[PDB]
Amino acid sequence: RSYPCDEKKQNDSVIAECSNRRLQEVPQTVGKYVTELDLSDNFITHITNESFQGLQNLTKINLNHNPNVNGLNITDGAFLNLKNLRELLLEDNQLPQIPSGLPESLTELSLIQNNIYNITKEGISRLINLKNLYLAWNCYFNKVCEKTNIEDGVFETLTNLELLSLSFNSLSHVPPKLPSSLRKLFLSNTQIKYISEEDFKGLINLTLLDLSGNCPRCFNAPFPCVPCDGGASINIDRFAFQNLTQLRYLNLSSTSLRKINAAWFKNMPHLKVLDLEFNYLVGEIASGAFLTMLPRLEILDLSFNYIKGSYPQHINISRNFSKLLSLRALHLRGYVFQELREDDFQPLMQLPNLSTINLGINFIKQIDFKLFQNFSNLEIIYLSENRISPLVFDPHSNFYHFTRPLIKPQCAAYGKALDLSLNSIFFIGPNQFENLPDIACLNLSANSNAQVLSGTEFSAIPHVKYLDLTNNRLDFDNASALTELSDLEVLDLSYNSHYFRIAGVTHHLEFIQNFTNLKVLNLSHNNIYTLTDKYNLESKSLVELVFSGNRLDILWNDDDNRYISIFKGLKNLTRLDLSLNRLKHIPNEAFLNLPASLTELHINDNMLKFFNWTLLQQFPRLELLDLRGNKLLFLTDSLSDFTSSLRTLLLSHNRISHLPSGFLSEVSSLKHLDLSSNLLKTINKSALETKTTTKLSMLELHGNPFECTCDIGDFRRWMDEHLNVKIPRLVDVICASPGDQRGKSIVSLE
Amino acid sequence: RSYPCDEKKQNDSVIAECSNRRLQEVPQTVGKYVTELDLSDNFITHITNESFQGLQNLTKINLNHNPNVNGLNITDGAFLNLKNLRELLLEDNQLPQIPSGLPESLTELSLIQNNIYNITKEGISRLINLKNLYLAWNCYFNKVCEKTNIEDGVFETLTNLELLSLSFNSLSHVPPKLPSSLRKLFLSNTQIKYISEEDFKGLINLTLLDLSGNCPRCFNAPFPCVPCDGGASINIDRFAFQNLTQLRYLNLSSTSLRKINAAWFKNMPHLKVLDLEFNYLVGEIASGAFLTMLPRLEILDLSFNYIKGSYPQHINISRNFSKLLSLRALHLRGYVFQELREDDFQPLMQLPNLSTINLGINFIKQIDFKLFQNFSNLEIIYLSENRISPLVKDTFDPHSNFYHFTRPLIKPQCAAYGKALDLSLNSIFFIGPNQFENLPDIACLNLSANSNAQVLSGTEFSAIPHVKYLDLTNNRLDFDNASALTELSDLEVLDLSYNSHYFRIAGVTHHLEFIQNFTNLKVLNLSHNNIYTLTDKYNLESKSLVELVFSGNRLDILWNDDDNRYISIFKGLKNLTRLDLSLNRLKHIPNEAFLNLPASLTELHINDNMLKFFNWTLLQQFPRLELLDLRGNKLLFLTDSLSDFTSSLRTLLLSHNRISHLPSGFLSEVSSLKHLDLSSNLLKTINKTKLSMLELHGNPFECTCDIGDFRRWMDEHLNVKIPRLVDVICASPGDQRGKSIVSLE
Ligand SMILES: *[C@@H]1O[C@H](CO)[C@@H](O[C@@H]2O[C@H](CO)[C@@H](O[C@@H]3O[C@H](CO[C@H]4O[C@H](CO)[C@@H](O)[C@H](O)[C@@H]4O)[C@@H](O)[C@H](O[C@H]4O[C@H](CO)[C@@H](O)[C@H](O)[C@@H]4O)[C@@H]3O)[C@H](O)[C@H]2NC(C)=O)[C@H](O)[C@H]1NC(C)=O
Ligand SMILES: *[C@@H]1O[C@H](CO)[C@@H](O[C@@H]2O[C@H](CO)[C@@H](O[C@@H]3O[C@H](CO)[C@@H](O)[C@H](O[C@H]4O[C@H](CO)[C@@H](O)[C@H](O)[C@@H]4O)[C@@H]3O)[C@H](O)[C@H]2NC(C)=O)[C@H](O)[C@H]1NC(C)=O
Ligand SMILES: *[C@@H]1O[C@H](CO)[C@@H](O[C@@H]2O[C@H](CO)[C@@H](O[C@@H]3O[C@H](CO[C@H]4O[C@H](CO)[C@@H](O)[C@H](O)[C@@H]4O)[C@@H](O)[C@H](O)[C@@H]3O)[C@H](O)[C@H]2NC(C)=O)[C@H](O)[C@H]1NC(C)=O
Ligand SMILES: *[C@@H]1O[C@H](CO)[C@@H](O[C@@H]2O[C@H](CO)[C@@H](O[C@@H]3O[C@H](CO[C@H]4O[C@H](CO)[C@@H](O)[C@H](O)[C@@H]4O)[C@@H](O)[C@H](O)[C@@H]3O)[C@H](O)[C@H]2NC(C)=O)[C@H](O)[C@H]1NC(C)=O
Ligand SMILES: *[C@@H]1O[C@H](CO)[C@@H](O[C@@H]2O[C@H](CO)[C@@H](O)[C@H](O)[C@H]2NC(C)=O)[C@H](O)[C@H]1NC(C)=O
Ligand SMILES: *[C@@H]1O[C@H](CO)[C@@H](O[C@@H]2O[C@H](CO)[C@@H](O)[C@H](O)[C@H]2NC(C)=O)[C@H](O)[C@H]1NC(C)=O
Ligand SMILES: Cc1cc(-c2ccnc3cc(O)ccc23)ccc1O
Ligand SMILES: Cc1cc(-c2ccnc3cc(O)ccc23)ccc1O
Ligand SMILES: *[C@@H]1O[C@H](CO)[C@@H](O)[C@H](O)[C@H]1NC(C)=O
Ligand SMILES: *[C@@H]1O[C@H](CO)[C@@H](O)[C@H](O)[C@H]1NC(C)=O
Ligand SMILES: *[C@@H]1O[C@H](CO)[C@@H](O)[C@H](O)[C@H]1NC(C)=O
Ligand SMILES: *[C@@H]1O[C@H](CO)[C@@H](O)[C@H](O)[C@H]1NC(C)=O
Repeated sequence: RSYPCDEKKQNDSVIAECSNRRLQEVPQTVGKYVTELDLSDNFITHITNESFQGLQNLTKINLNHNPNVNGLNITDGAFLNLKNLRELLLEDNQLPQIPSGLPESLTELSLIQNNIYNITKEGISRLINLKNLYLAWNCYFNKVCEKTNIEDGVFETLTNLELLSLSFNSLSHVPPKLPSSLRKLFLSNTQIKYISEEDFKGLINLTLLDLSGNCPRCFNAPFPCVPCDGGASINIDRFAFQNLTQLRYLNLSSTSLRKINAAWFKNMPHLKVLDLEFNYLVGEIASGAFLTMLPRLEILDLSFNYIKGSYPQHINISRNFSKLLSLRALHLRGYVFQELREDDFQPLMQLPNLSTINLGINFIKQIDFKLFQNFSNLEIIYLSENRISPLVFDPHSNFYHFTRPLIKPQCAAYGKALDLSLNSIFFIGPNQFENLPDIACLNLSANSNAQVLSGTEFSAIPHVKYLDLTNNRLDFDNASALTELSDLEVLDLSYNSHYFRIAGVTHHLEFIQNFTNLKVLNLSHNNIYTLTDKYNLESKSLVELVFSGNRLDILWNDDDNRYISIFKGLKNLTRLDLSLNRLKHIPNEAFLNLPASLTELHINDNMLKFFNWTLLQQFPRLELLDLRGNKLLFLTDSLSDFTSSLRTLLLSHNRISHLPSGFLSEVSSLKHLDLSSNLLKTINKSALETKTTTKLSMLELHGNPFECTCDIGDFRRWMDEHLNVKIPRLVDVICASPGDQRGKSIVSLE
Repeated sequence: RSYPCDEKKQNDSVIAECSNRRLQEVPQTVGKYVTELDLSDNFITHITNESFQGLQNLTKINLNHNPNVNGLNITDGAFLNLKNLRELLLEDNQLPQIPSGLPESLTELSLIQNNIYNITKEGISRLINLKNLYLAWNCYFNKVCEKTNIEDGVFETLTNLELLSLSFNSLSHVPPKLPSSLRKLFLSNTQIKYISEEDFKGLINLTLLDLSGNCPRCFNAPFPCVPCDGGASINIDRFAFQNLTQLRYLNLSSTSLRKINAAWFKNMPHLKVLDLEFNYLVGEIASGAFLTMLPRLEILDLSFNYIKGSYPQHINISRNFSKLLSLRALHLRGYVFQELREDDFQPLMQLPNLSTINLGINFIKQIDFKLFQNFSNLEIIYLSENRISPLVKDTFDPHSNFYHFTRPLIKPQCAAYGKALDLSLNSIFFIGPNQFENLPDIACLNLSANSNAQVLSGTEFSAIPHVKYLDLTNNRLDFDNASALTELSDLEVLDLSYNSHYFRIAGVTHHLEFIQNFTNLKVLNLSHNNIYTLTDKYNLESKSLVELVFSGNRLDILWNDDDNRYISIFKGLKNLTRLDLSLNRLKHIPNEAFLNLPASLTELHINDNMLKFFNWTLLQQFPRLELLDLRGNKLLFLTDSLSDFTSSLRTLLLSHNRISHLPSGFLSEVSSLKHLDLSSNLLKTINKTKLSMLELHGNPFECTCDIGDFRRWMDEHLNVKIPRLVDVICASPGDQRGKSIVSLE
């Protein structure tokens, strides 16, 4: 049983997760098998040539973010003993210099987010097996750091080097004598205002170059930002990229470009991805000679090139966009304009592989929506944060191109996706969706939409499968609401409320029944407290109901018992979420009227005083029961009498102070038991049993006020007699008493 | 010391506040001199005589909401003995009928929210001194009560009756034989679909009639709603209001009206307030004969008469609006239309007293703003929830109002400075160069929640340079330039709550130099701006500022700076008297950082942080401090010599901390302290004052004989008010656990 690290197999080697454990030094208790050691985010202050003796087989060490809340102190040759060390991460350690005497075996070294101002031969030129070297974020807006000093030729000996990152340092010019093995060169935010013909000569293998944030566009910049003199653009010689024939990725975001030299791409016939966000290229977008030079470009980003003070009627798209034959995704966020006409996008209608058009955040008032029918492979039409109306820190993330999917994958997987969230569609006009292609995934979130749904509003796109109506003011009282969407599978009505935001609103949920393949319904935070004519939800198809943030406390304390069968008619339900419903006590017969099909039941974050364990008998398929964050005091002593199906039982954040004699005997079915953050002082001999034996494999106990006398010795031995039962976060399974033990782990005892 | 009630004399009266105290019966422990008794929101199940015995001096009893989680049981003549009882409130008691044998002395009776289906002579006909009778919400969507049965003439004997409310009951018609003393008749949501000539005949003293919600407009209704068949309008005879010559208030909201008979107002020359919200009067608003009949109307409400599925280009306002010579406020919310032209409001431009135009929630895309210059007395232009853009080109509770939103349209504090324009929740995503041209002189401007990302540079507001109160909350503003907003040289109040970057990314930096440039700036609210560094300038400065709200930022980071750059951050606010540093995740304030707060402070809030220690000695540097608020932290100890450190402190708030010991020195005495709040701490006991309030509820008191000391000190100081005694609870020993410390020996 490992301590303090969680050790485990990964692929065909063994790993030690040892992060975020308040460790003040490198433990000497790591398993002998461990080849990768993550000690990030701890309180470690020193590394000597002894910290790692006893582990000569280490391949990888992560020491990032040490220490927390002076700096990390590393003796010379601390690591040169470790002859197999390939990867060493030393990020955010406040290193004042490259540690000296690093092992020759290193293939990857990260020294991101330190105070290293000098890059010397002493430090790295020996590391001839480096493939990837990360030196970003060392000299940026720090009064200490005037400029980064790169010893002439320090990289020239690194003849296997493929990735060099020096982004977020002040370099003023591209350092000379870079090895010809370089594939990716990151020089973002380095104050390189001029790129000569000489800078990238010799880098005939280069596939990526990042020069973003040199002569930034600082208008409305979140972080400090220093334009070039007179907001001039980065200055790139005409022949700067002539020998970069392999370049696939070019990032020129935020270089204040007003014009792009088509000659830059003369010898760059493979360019795949071009980022030109945060420039001034409204003009170039209109004319755009450079566009004729990019027949293999797959991703173009031209976002946030808007002109301050301007809200032009029209977008002006060069006809040259038609030469981007390989284009898969065009990002045009934050151009900012009023109207989009059919003819404005004519050039793009013939791009055979154009699947994503991103027009988020342009505040467009009007779109001729029929224009989207003229594209053969459009799969993502992203129109969030426009003004359509009713129709009657982290260094390893991308700083300028927001990278998460535009549309949730679960929605887009159904087919063609249109996102009109955060527009002004305050009701669904009778022509809202005419001339749209066949939409499978529609997002109308957060439009202040107060439509009275009656069964006709969506008939021009009747094959929507995933409909996101969250954060609106919708009236779905009519039993015909949304029934024109006979193929609907997923409906999200999270955070819906009345167009008055007033306590008292009633609901009618009869529309649910009409759908024969509706699978997932999310009614979260609808503050549902009463239903009108009908008091039962019904569906033969539904598998998942999310009912969090409503008032089942009121529904089930009804005088007339009108809601005791409220979910029973969901005949195929397997997952049910009744969290955040302010439940104190569920009537016994209300609980028995939940569908017997359930496999997963969540009643977390209510205020349950008691639970009737005996009723689990009516749920022969239940695998997961979640009762976290309640006020429960006792556990039944005979659980195996009530279920042979339950695998996962979550009880953390309750008020349990006692485990029954033979709680976990037999229990039988359980694999995962979570009793963290309860009020246990100890565990019994009798609460532990066997002959048994339990099929248990995880037991969570952290955050209980354990009494570390000799009474707990029973538990400690049972721990060693069941190495197979994992107990995570041992460091947080903490004696609260007696005083001399208070605060230590129960595992450190005699 | 009164218990369980808080008894206070005020004016002639002496109150007993006795509500929300988990009382299972009427205490017999109430001072003989008490005249108002509020017992509302308790667990009381029965009222007898004896239940009020030897309490002739009761004027008023409130028994509402008894009991809580069939109910309140009242014996006949339970109140018969109380010969001065004027006012009796019995709301939400689940009464199945009017209690019998109520005292003749009653002038006000409320029986709202019960199950009274029968109004009988036996119940009320003897109460000949009733002025105000409330019977609303008794037969409302109860299957058991099909209809409210009103005994013929039951009210006719009530010849002093001024107010009758029967709203939210199924009457189907106005009951006959109503007394002529009636001034206010409330008949909302009563299913009265027809009003005859006879119903209101001879109500010559009537000043208010409410008929709202009869034949409701149920489209998009929050509550269950049953139109008339099929959605026909309330039916009001031509002569229904002919003898109502004193009518001032007429509420016809939600009666599905398509047309208004001008004859209705023939004999109603003093009508002041007319509510026509939630009808279908788009047509009538265009033609509007009835408008010629209302020369003294002051408030007209035509809100939410939109036609489903329409978004018409234009609003059509009849010329006859020009006949509303007395109009002070016009409410036209939710008509829903795209464009407002100068000529559309021509009829209103000559109304001499029109001070409020309310066009909230019309989703108007464009307004010819110059039209607002043609009004004499416009003080409130309310344009929230429209769709105005950047301009670039030159040119439940029954006693609340169910259909007319009652709070001020614009915060009084802002409107008091003068002419007020509210453009919150529009689409003004940046301030266009013509945004404010052709506006009148605005003193109060609201631009909240427009997704506005303007880079403020000193020129955006120069067409309205006399703004004194500017609300910019909930936007994405850049105020990095030292010149931001300086064109508003008279600015007194600036609200930047919830501003953040138009990317919503942890990392945004701030420059607050603009603040110094203002000569008259008084109140600055920077709450929830997540401020964690300032660039170049590390000090806020101002000779004028009185109030800085700095909640929901990162003073924990600012004050744990390696080079101590922010040790003087607020030093330079020389006039500061109120400062809010709540919700700044503070664990510890450096001693010299605390001493660098302005010595002018009278009110300092550091609540809801996580303070482990507070250096009491430093209060010496704050000779004006009256109020120190440290609620919701983790503090362990109080100094024992507080009077050494201040003679100014009047209010000290320490609830929700971890204090387990109260020094014998505390009450130094600190003659200054008037209000001490030690609720929700960890006190087990207190042991061996100009103080007037001491809060102790929610401490785990040990009720052994060790608390006897405190108990006596309580009786030796009646002047020291202790609220919520019933919640000052023994947690131990077991046999005491859960009892009030007052019930002990
Ligand atoms: C209204 O309610 C619906 C229904 O609950 C919500 O939508 C669901 O949101 C949940 C959780 O947010 C989504 O569940 C997540 O699915 C992710 C995608 O799964 C990938 O890999 C799995 C492997 O089985 C495949 O099934 C799938 O095809 C994908 O390739 C998972 O990554 C998530 O992982 C979970 O578990 C792991 C470890 O256990 C953790 O790392 C994660 O933190 C996480 O717990 C997760 O299962 C679910 O897919 C959604 N369903 C649908 C239909 O959209 C809405 O979000 C809710 N609306 C609002 C406003 O709240
Ligand atoms: C300028 O544009 C270029 C592209 O032209 C862009 O380069 C990309 O940088 C990002 C961010 O550093 C790289 O993304 C990483 O890729 C590696 C390797 O597969 C992964 O290790 C990373 O994943 C880790 O971190 C993620 C978030 O931090 C986690 O999601 C994950 O769990 C991992 O721990 C990450 O995806 C990307 O590889 C390059 N692109 C190429 C082709 O090399 C560059 O960032 C832009 N510059 C700026 C300043 O914005
Ligand atoms: C139909 O329109 C009617 C107006 O024509 C609405 O009438 C109003 O009904 C409300 C709520 O039931 C009453 O409000 C209560 O009134 C008194 C206030 O008395 C005095 O004290 C305050 C203190 O400042 C002062 O401001 C006032 O001017 C009063 O002098 C209190 O008991 C309550 O707090 C509450 O305000 C209105 O009084 C009543 N108006 C009139 C003139 O009587 C009617 O509610 C509408 N119908 C529906 C269903 O919405
Ligand atoms: C940003 O900070 C601002 C300043 O702190 C916030 O505005 C202040 O909000 C408080 C309430 O939180 C208001 O104080 C209340 O004022 C009312 C009205 O008082 C009236 O009667 C009193 C009697 O003394 C009289 O003195 C006044 O002049 C008024 O006529 C009181 O009834 C309350 O009990 C309380 O004192 C401030 O008035 C208000 N200040 C200003 C300048 O508007 C603002 O809300 C914050 N913004 C956000 C989004 O949180
Ligand atoms: C519909 O659009 C809304 C608004 O953009 C999306 O809501 C965002 O969703 C992501 C993922 O849950 C969150 O991280 C953001 O915080 C959300 N923003 C807001 C303002 O809510 C939503 O995900 C989109 N729906 C689908 C199915 O893609
Ligand atoms: C400006 O407009 C905003 C939005 O209407 C007002 O915000 C309301 O503020 C009150 C009191 O602070 C709250 O009870 C409401 O929740 C707010 N509504 C919203 C949507 O935020 C704000 O008060 C207005 N400012 C002024 C000066 O009147
Ligand atoms: C993308 C974007 C642009 C703008 C904007 C457009 C035009 N002129 C602007 C001027 C500014 O000073 C600030 C922002 C803008 C505003 C909000 C936005 O989200
Ligand atoms: C005041 C208002 C009106 C409307 C609306 C206008 C026109 N036709 C509508 C049709 C609907 O089914 C629902 C709402 C409307 C929507 C939101 C609103 O806030
Ligand atoms: C479009 O995509 C397909 C499939 O990836 C690819 O085979 C084809 O070359 C692409 N067409 C063009 C013109 O790039
Ligand atoms: C119930 O849902 C499951 C999805 O888990 C599916 O296998 C099964 O066929 C469903 N049954 C019905 C009747 O929809
Ligand atoms: C649980 O519920 C049933 C009623 O459904 C009751 O008979 C049984 O004894 C209860 N047990 C407990 C511990 O509540
Ligand atoms: C400081 O505030 C006080 C009290 O509000 C006021 O009298 C005075 O004029 C203010 N001083 C300045 C410079 O604005």
